[PDB]
Amino acid sequence: HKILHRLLQ
Amino acid sequence: PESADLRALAKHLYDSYIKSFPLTKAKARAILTGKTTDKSPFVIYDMNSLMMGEDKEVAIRIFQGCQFRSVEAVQEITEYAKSIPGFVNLDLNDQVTLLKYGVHEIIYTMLASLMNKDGVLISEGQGFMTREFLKSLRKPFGDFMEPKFEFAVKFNALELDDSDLAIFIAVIILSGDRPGLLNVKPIEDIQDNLLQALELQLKLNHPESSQLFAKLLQKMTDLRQIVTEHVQLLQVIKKTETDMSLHPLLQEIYKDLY
Ligand SMILES: *c1ccc([N+](=O)[O-])cc1C(=O)Nc1cccc(OCc2ccccc2)c1
Repeated sequence: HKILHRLLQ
Repeated sequence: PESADLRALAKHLYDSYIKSFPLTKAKARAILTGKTTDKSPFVIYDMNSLMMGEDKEVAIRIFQGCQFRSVEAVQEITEYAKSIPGFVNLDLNDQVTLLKYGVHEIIYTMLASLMNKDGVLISEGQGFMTREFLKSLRKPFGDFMEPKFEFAVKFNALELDDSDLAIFIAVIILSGDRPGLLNVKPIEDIQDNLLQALELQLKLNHPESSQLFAKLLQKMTDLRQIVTEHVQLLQVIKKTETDMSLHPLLQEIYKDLY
């Protein structure tokens, strides 16, 4: 779930 | 009392809602009723008008359009979540899991602002794509959007406001009953506060309407299945279409989910 993590930070 | 703190939470969320989402329900209805000095949106009823519309395969093109906009929605929703007091202080893996399950529930919820019986506002209120035209698309794409329309006609009946929606959305995000959460207590702690803020909101903003709050929590449970149905039709579309490429972010969400 990289993008979601990237979006969250 | 606490009542003050709940009004304070309501405004905070409305403000971050209104920042995060450029086309509010108010703006959207204004366009749809025609009660605005802007140009009425370019109606799309068939392949010809679609083609003339592009200025401002077919079924795959529309779904590719639908898909690119879904991603912007997720970006906006994720931004809004961060403004929900205490959402960010949660475990980052929980943050991810709440969003993973929530986004499509919220997309449905907020799509309804953009639609009526006959069609849906697209491209930031500048296009109006008809329900008749989306039905007429061939399987599986014909009946992809119809369930959203059916939900929306019932949901919109509740006549909710942008202020009501701002809290409702926050409540949907912070659902502690999502599969795979690691620390449910703090999630529930906040959803309690939000639900109270929601209950007050509705009492104040809709004093004429009693038990909107109750009706509204009933919808929130329909939505989970409606979102399941939706996720299954993405599983159908991914598999049967070799020509159709799903977008990455949408994979992340779709994968392992129901
Ligand atoms: C279309 C096609 C595929 C998917 N998918 O998740 O695989 C989704 C969609 C889709 O319908 N997304 C969509 C369509 C129309 C509007 C929209 O954004 C509305 C919105 C904006 C801001 C907040 C909440 C919802 C998304």
